[PDB]
This record gives sequence, structure tokens and C-alpha cells, in this order.
Amino acid sequence: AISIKTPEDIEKMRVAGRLAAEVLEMIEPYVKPGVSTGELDRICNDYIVNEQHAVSACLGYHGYPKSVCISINEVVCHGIPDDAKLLKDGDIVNIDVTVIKDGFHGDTSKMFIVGKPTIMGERLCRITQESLYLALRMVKPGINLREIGAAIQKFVEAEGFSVVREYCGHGIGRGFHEEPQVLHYDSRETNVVLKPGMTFTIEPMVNAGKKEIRTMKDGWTVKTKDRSLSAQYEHTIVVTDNGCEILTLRKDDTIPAIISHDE
Ligand SMILES: N=C1N=NC(N)=C1/N=N/c1ccc(F)cc1
Ligand SMILES: [Co+2]
Ligand SMILES: [Co+2]
Ligand code: NA
Repeated sequence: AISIKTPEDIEKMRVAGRLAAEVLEMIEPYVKPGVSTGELDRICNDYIVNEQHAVSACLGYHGYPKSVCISINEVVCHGIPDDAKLLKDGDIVNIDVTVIKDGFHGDTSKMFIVGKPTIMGERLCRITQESLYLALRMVKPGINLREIGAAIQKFVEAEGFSVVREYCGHGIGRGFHEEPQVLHYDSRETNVVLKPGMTFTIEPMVNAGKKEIRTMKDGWTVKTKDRSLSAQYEHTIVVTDNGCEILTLRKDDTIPAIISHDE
């Protein structure tokens, strides 16, 4: 039950994906020691609504109270922007943006290293991004999603890191989360052969320590059980006749938007 997007639908997803990437490009100069995550979220929401003329997909979703998710250090995902939570030197911070424009969603996230980097935070982020890139290079018609999950997990584990099991990438379109599930690890339950026109995300969450996670009493914030650092990067893509096209590419990405496997 995976929708195949029309050329028209794909163009709408290009528009929405560009907007989502542009929020991440816009916010970058504000991501500095001393800024609050609450302030970052307000800046993002104002940009999305007032400049992009779009809406945040997260706001109100299952009751989520903010417009973006901002996850620092051992927070794995779903970190809630807060006026009292200040960024500081050495922090690694995920900002995850999902916008709806003209009925279609764009979904992307990246890590920011705040101020003076720690070497371990830098390495975790780099390996996490590399694991996303490796997976993007695999996407083409006929490949199984299982092969991609397996490859992400092998790469990450060889570095002494772990992949979070509880969360996955997803189909995306008129809905935020559509079929298929995109596991970032090997499972016998995964059997999805890719076809041109499918649109989905890849979004591995990678912990420096052990894979186990925990939800806080606020009902939202997820942390590593061992309090190790965690990192995530996310792109939305469309499968093409010969590979894929990344819909949420930024200028700071170092992988081509259009990946072709033809001669
Ligand atoms: N699956 C996701 N990809 N990017 C995001 N921001 C995602 N999910 N966010 C949420 C997931 C569950 C929820 F209740 C509220 C938000
Ligand atoms: Co996202
Ligand atoms: Co997503
Ligand atoms: Na994190």
C-alpha cells in the first residue's frame, strides 16, 4: 500500500522538501552558545508561517506542543524546545523540521555542533551522516529496504556505535507517516522492493553507547538509557528510474541531489 507519486505530486514534494531544508539553513547562524531551544523554535515557526507560507507538521501532532523537535546530546529524539534550555559549548543538537506545503510534506533533520566541538561528538555526528549517505547511495528500483537497513547497521556497529530500534524512517506524502517503515537495521520482517515514484525518509538514530532508550516523564523526551550521546540526520527522497533524488538537500550536504546508477 505504498503510493506512487505522480510527476505533479513529486514536484510538490520538491517544493516542500526545499522549504524544510531551508528552515535548517536559515536557523544555522542562530545556533550558538547561550541561545535557548525555545527561541530557536519560535524563529523556525515564524519563518515557516510568515515567510514560507507553510505549516509545521509537528505542531499539534499527537499533541506535540512545538513546531520543531530539538534534541541535545543524550536526547535521542522528540526533544521539546524550552526557553530555559540553553545551548553550550560542545553540545550536539539535532533540529528536525517537517513542513506541509500545498498538501505535501517535507521532512529533514541535521546535527549542529555548538561552539567548540568535542572530538567524540564530532565523530558520532560524522558517522551518523555517513550512515545516511551510504544508505542514500543504495536506493534504486529493485533494491530491498532490508539490504539498506542491514548496511546502515553494519557500518555503525563497526565504529562501536549502535542503532536505535524503536524509531524508523517512513513513507511520506500527503501524510506525515505513510508506508513503508524504513528500519535502519536488519529485520526478517522487512521485504519492500523499491519502485520509481516512491517517496520516503531515511533517518538513522545512532548512539555512541548502547542501543537502549528511555522516555522522560514529560511524555515526549527520549534519552539514551546509558546517557551516551546520540545523533540523527534525515533526508526525504524519491526513487527514480535509475536511483534517487534527494528532496531536502542543503548547500552543506556533500552528496549529489541526483544519484544515478546507470551507465
Ligand atoms: N518520524 C519523524 N521524522 N521527523 C519527525 N519530526 C518525526 N516524528 N515526530 C514525532 C513522532 C511522534 C509524535 F508523537 C510526535 C512527533
Ligand atoms: Co523528521
Ligand atoms: Co521523518
Ligand atoms: Na542528540
